[PDB]
Amino acid sequence: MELTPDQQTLLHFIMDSYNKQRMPQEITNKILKEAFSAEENFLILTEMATNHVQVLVEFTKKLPGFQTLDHEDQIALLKGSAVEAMFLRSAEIFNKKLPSGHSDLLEARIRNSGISDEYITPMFSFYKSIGELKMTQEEYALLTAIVILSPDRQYIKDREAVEKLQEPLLDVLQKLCKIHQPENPQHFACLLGRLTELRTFNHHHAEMLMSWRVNDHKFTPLLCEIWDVQ
Amino acid sequence: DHQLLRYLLDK
Ligand SMILES: N#Cc1ccccc1NC(=O)[C@H](C1CCCCC1)n1c(-c2ccc(Cl)cc2)nc2cc(F)c(F)cc21
Repeated sequence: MELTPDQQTLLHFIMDSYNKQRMPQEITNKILKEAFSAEENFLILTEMATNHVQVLVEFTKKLPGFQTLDHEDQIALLKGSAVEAMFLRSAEIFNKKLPSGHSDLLEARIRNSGISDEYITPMFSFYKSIGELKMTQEEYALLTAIVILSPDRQYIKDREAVEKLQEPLLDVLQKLCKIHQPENPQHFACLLGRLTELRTFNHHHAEMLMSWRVNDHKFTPLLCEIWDVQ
Repeated sequence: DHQLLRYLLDK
Protein backbone atom coordinates (compact mmCIF):
# COMPACT_ATOMS: atom_id res chain seq x y z
CA MET A 1 0.00 0.00 0.00
CA GLU A 2 1.34 3.45 1.23
CA LEU A 3 4.67 4.10 3.10
CA THR A 4 5.06 3.43 6.87
CA PRO A 5 6.58 6.10 9.23
CA ASP A 6 9.88 4.10 9.15
CA GLN A 7 9.87 3.93 5.33
CA GLN A 8 9.08 7.68 5.08
CA THR A 9 12.03 8.33 7.49
CA LEU A 10 14.35 6.11 5.35
CA LEU A 11 13.20 7.79 2.08
CA HIS A 12 13.87 11.35 3.36
CA PHE A 13 17.26 10.23 4.72
CA ILE A 14 18.20 8.64 1.29
CA MET A 15 16.97 11.84 -0.44
CA ASP A 16 19.09 14.24 1.68
CA SER A 17 22.28 12.18 1.02
CA TYR A 18 21.42 11.93 -2.71
CA ASN A 19 21.08 15.76 -3.06
CA LYS A 20 24.69 16.23 -1.76
CA GLN A 21 25.66 15.47 -5.42
CA ARG A 22 26.81 18.12 -7.93
CA MET A 23 23.70 19.91 -9.32
CA PRO A 24 22.41 18.79 -12.79
CA GLN A 25 22.36 22.50 -13.86
CA GLU A 26 26.10 22.87 -13.01
CA ILE A 27 26.94 20.06 -15.56
CA THR A 28 24.48 20.96 -18.43
CA ASN A 29 25.37 24.70 -18.20
CA LYS A 30 29.05 23.91 -18.86
CA ILE A 31 28.31 21.59 -21.84
CA LEU A 32 25.70 23.98 -23.38
CA LYS A 33 27.74 27.23 -22.87
CA GLU A 34 30.49 26.56 -25.43
CA ALA A 35 31.81 23.63 -27.50
CA PHE A 36 35.07 22.01 -26.35
CA SER A 37 37.71 19.83 -28.04
CA ALA A 38 37.90 16.05 -27.29
CA GLU A 39 40.96 16.81 -25.03
CA GLU A 40 38.98 19.41 -22.98
CA ASN A 41 35.90 17.10 -22.71
CA PHE A 42 37.94 14.03 -21.65
CA LEU A 43 39.36 16.27 -18.87
CA ILE A 44 35.81 17.53 -17.92
CA LEU A 45 34.71 13.80 -17.79
CA THR A 46 37.56 12.66 -15.44
CA GLU A 47 37.03 15.56 -12.99
CA MET A 48 33.21 14.94 -13.15
CA ALA A 49 33.74 11.22 -12.53
CA THR A 50 36.31 11.79 -9.70
CA ASN A 51 33.89 14.13 -7.83
CA HIS A 52 31.04 11.58 -8.47
CA VAL A 53 32.97 8.65 -6.92
CA GLN A 54 33.94 10.78 -3.87
CA VAL A 55 30.27 11.81 -3.32
CA LEU A 56 29.19 8.17 -4.01
CA VAL A 57 31.40 6.80 -1.16
CA GLU A 58 29.76 9.34 1.23
CA PHE A 59 26.18 8.40 0.03
CA THR A 60 27.07 4.65 0.30
CA LYS A 61 28.51 5.01 3.87
CA LYS A 62 25.20 6.65 4.92
CA LEU A 63 23.11 3.69 3.54
CA PRO A 64 21.58 1.89 6.60
CA GLY A 65 23.69 -1.09 7.66
CA PHE A 66 26.50 -0.43 5.12
CA GLN A 67 29.12 0.20 7.85
CA THR A 68 28.20 -3.16 9.56
CA LEU A 69 29.28 -5.02 6.36
CA ASP A 70 32.62 -6.87 5.93
CA HIS A 71 35.24 -4.31 4.80
CA GLU A 72 36.30 -6.37 1.75
CA ASP A 73 32.61 -6.70 0.75
CA GLN A 74 32.25 -2.89 1.21
CA ILE A 75 35.02 -2.32 -1.43
CA ALA A 76 33.50 -4.99 -3.78
CA LEU A 77 30.08 -3.21 -3.68
CA LEU A 78 31.64 0.23 -4.41
CA LYS A 79 33.90 -1.14 -7.19
CA GLY A 80 30.90 -3.08 -8.63
CA SER A 81 28.44 -0.14 -8.64
CA ALA A 82 30.56 3.03 -9.39
CA VAL A 83 30.25 2.85 -13.21
CA GLU A 84 26.54 1.91 -13.12
CA ALA A 85 25.80 4.76 -10.63
CA MET A 86 27.56 7.33 -12.86
CA PHE A 87 25.54 6.31 -15.96
CA LEU A 88 22.27 6.28 -13.97
CA ARG A 89 23.13 9.84 -12.74
CA SER A 90 24.06 10.92 -16.35
CA ALA A 91 20.70 9.46 -17.52
CA GLU A 92 18.91 11.47 -14.76
CA ILE A 93 20.73 14.75 -15.73
CA PHE A 94 20.01 14.00 -19.44
CA ASN A 95 16.25 13.70 -18.82
CA LYS A 96 15.89 16.94 -16.75
CA LYS A 97 13.54 19.39 -18.57
CA LEU A 98 15.45 22.31 -20.14
CA PRO A 99 14.23 25.24 -22.37
CA SER A 100 13.13 24.51 -26.01
CA GLY A 101 16.05 23.20 -28.13
CA HIS A 102 18.50 22.83 -25.15
CA SER A 103 18.28 18.99 -24.79
CA ASP A 104 18.86 18.65 -28.59
CA LEU A 105 22.08 20.75 -28.28
CA LEU A 106 23.16 18.87 -25.10
CA GLU A 107 22.69 15.51 -26.94
CA ALA A 108 24.60 16.87 -30.01
CA ARG A 109 27.46 18.19 -27.82
CA ILE A 110 27.82 14.78 -25.96
CA ARG A 111 27.56 13.00 -29.39
CA ASN A 112 30.72 15.01 -30.49
CA SER A 113 32.61 14.91 -27.13
CA GLY A 114 35.36 12.54 -28.39
CA ILE A 115 33.78 9.15 -27.58
CA SER A 116 33.44 6.70 -30.53
CA ASP A 117 30.16 6.16 -32.45
CA GLU A 118 29.85 2.48 -31.32
CA TYR A 119 29.32 3.62 -27.68
CA ILE A 120 27.10 6.63 -28.60
CA THR A 121 24.03 4.63 -29.80
CA PRO A 122 23.88 2.12 -26.79
CA MET A 123 24.39 5.08 -24.34
CA PHE A 124 21.65 7.28 -25.82
CA SER A 125 19.36 4.20 -26.12
CA PHE A 126 19.62 3.71 -22.31
CA TYR A 127 19.25 7.47 -21.47
CA LYS A 128 16.08 7.71 -23.60
CA SER A 129 14.74 4.36 -22.18
CA ILE A 130 15.17 5.85 -18.66
CA GLY A 131 13.38 9.04 -19.84
CA GLU A 132 10.22 7.15 -20.95
CA LEU A 133 9.80 5.94 -17.32
CA LYS A 134 9.33 9.59 -16.13
CA MET A 135 11.11 8.82 -12.80
CA THR A 136 10.97 11.04 -9.72
CA GLN A 137 14.07 12.18 -7.74
CA GLU A 138 13.07 9.61 -5.08
CA GLU A 139 12.97 6.79 -7.68
CA TYR A 140 16.49 7.75 -8.92
CA ALA A 141 17.84 7.94 -5.31
CA LEU A 142 16.39 4.51 -4.38
CA LEU A 143 17.46 2.84 -7.65
CA THR A 144 21.07 4.14 -7.02
CA ALA A 145 20.93 2.72 -3.42
CA ILE A 146 19.56 -0.62 -4.86
CA VAL A 147 22.42 -0.61 -7.50
CA ILE A 148 25.07 -0.14 -4.72
CA LEU A 149 23.55 -2.80 -2.43
CA SER A 150 23.48 -5.50 -5.14
CA PRO A 151 24.05 -8.92 -3.46
CA ASP A 152 24.71 -10.66 -6.85
CA ARG A 153 28.00 -8.68 -7.18
CA GLN A 154 31.42 -10.29 -7.90
CA TYR A 155 33.68 -11.15 -4.86
CA ILE A 156 30.81 -10.70 -2.32
CA LYS A 157 31.56 -13.14 0.55
CA ASP A 158 28.30 -12.64 2.52
CA ARG A 159 25.49 -12.20 -0.06
CA GLU A 160 22.73 -12.61 2.58
CA ALA A 161 24.11 -9.61 4.57
CA VAL A 162 23.73 -7.39 1.42
CA GLU A 163 20.26 -8.96 0.63
CA LYS A 164 19.00 -7.85 4.10
CA LEU A 165 20.12 -4.25 3.33
CA GLN A 166 18.69 -4.04 -0.24
CA GLU A 167 15.28 -5.70 0.57
CA PRO A 168 13.83 -2.75 2.63
CA LEU A 169 14.90 -0.29 -0.17
CA LEU A 170 13.23 -2.44 -2.86
CA ASP A 171 10.04 -2.42 -0.71
CA VAL A 172 10.05 1.42 -0.60
CA LEU A 173 10.65 1.77 -4.40
CA GLN A 174 7.82 -0.77 -5.10
CA LYS A 175 5.43 1.37 -2.91
CA LEU A 176 6.56 4.67 -4.59
CA CYS A 177 5.90 3.06 -8.01
CA LYS A 178 2.28 2.22 -6.96
CA ILE A 179 1.86 5.84 -5.68
CA HIS A 180 3.50 7.87 -8.54
CA GLN A 181 2.29 5.69 -11.49
CA PRO A 182 -0.83 3.65 -10.38
CA GLU A 183 -2.00 3.53 -14.04
CA ASN A 184 1.20 1.57 -14.94
CA PRO A 185 1.55 -1.65 -12.83
CA GLN A 186 4.66 -2.58 -14.86
CA HIS A 187 6.57 0.52 -13.60
CA PHE A 188 8.46 -1.29 -10.79
CA ALA A 189 9.38 -4.20 -13.16
CA CYS A 190 10.57 -1.74 -15.92
CA LEU A 191 12.89 0.03 -13.36
CA LEU A 192 14.44 -3.32 -12.24
CA GLY A 193 14.80 -4.32 -15.94
CA ARG A 194 16.66 -1.07 -16.59
CA LEU A 195 19.30 -2.24 -13.93
CA THR A 196 20.26 -5.15 -16.28
CA GLU A 197 20.86 -2.66 -19.15
CA LEU A 198 23.07 -0.67 -16.68
CA ARG A 199 25.23 -3.85 -16.18
CA THR A 200 26.10 -3.85 -19.94
CA PHE A 201 27.97 -0.44 -19.63
CA ASN A 202 30.05 -2.00 -16.83
CA HIS A 203 31.64 -4.46 -19.35
CA HIS A 204 32.57 -1.83 -21.96
CA HIS A 205 33.57 1.17 -19.70
CA ALA A 206 37.38 0.58 -20.06
CA GLU A 207 37.06 0.41 -23.91
CA MET A 208 34.63 3.41 -23.93
CA LEU A 209 37.26 5.61 -22.17
CA MET A 210 40.33 4.32 -24.08
CA SER A 211 38.50 4.79 -27.48
CA TRP A 212 38.15 8.57 -26.79
CA ARG A 213 39.69 10.69 -29.63
CA VAL A 214 42.58 12.00 -27.48
CA ASN A 215 46.32 11.29 -27.78
CA ASP A 216 46.80 10.58 -24.04
CA HIS A 217 44.20 8.98 -21.74
CA LYS A 218 45.30 10.42 -18.38
CA PHE A 219 43.24 9.34 -15.32
CA THR A 220 43.34 10.28 -11.60
CA PRO A 221 44.67 7.56 -9.17
CA LEU A 222 41.12 7.19 -7.71
CA LEU A 223 39.57 6.48 -11.19
CA CYS A 224 42.30 3.83 -11.84
CA GLU A 225 40.95 1.98 -8.72
CA ILE A 226 37.17 1.96 -9.52
CA TRP A 227 37.57 1.80 -13.35
CA ASP A 228 39.78 -0.84 -14.94
CA VAL A 229 42.23 1.77 -16.39
CA GLN A 230 45.95 2.72 -16.24
CA ASP B 1 44.90 -3.07 -4.07
CA HIS B 2 42.41 -0.21 -3.56
CA GLN B 3 44.04 1.93 -0.85
CA LEU B 4 42.24 5.18 -1.91
CA LEU B 5 38.80 3.44 -1.70
CA ARG B 6 39.84 1.81 1.63
CA TYR B 7 41.03 5.25 2.88
CA LEU B 8 37.75 6.96 1.86
CA LEU B 9 35.68 4.12 3.49
CA ASP B 10 37.49 4.27 6.91
CA LYS B 11 37.58 8.17 7.19
N1 LIG C 1 31.64 10.96 -15.71
C1 LIG C 1 30.72 11.44 -15.22
C2 LIG C 1 29.55 12.05 -14.64
C3 LIG C 1 29.37 12.02 -13.26
C4 LIG C 1 28.25 12.61 -12.69
C5 LIG C 1 27.31 13.22 -13.49
C6 LIG C 1 27.47 13.26 -14.88
C7 LIG C 1 28.60 12.68 -15.48
N2 LIG C 1 28.81 12.69 -16.88
C8 LIG C 1 29.65 13.46 -17.61
O1 LIG C 1 30.39 14.32 -17.14
C9 LIG C 1 29.60 13.18 -19.17
C10 LIG C 1 30.11 14.33 -20.05
C11 LIG C 1 31.64 14.46 -19.95
C12 LIG C 1 32.18 15.59 -20.83
C13 LIG C 1 31.78 15.39 -22.28
C14 LIG C 1 30.27 15.28 -22.43
C15 LIG C 1 29.71 14.16 -21.53
N3 LIG C 1 28.25 12.69 -19.56
C16 LIG C 1 27.96 11.42 -20.03
C17 LIG C 1 28.98 10.38 -20.23
C18 LIG C 1 29.48 9.71 -19.11
C19 LIG C 1 30.44 8.72 -19.24
C20 LIG C 1 30.92 8.40 -20.49
CL1 LIG C 1 32.14 7.16 -20.65
C21 LIG C 1 30.45 9.05 -21.62
C22 LIG C 1 29.48 10.04 -21.48
N4 LIG C 1 26.68 11.25 -20.27
C23 LIG C 1 26.07 12.46 -19.94
C24 LIG C 1 24.73 12.84 -20.01
C25 LIG C 1 24.41 14.13 -19.61
F1 LIG C 1 23.12 14.52 -19.66
C26 LIG C 1 25.37 15.02 -19.16
F2 LIG C 1 24.99 16.27 -18.80
C27 LIG C 1 26.70 14.67 -19.09
C28 LIG C 1 27.02 13.38 -19.49
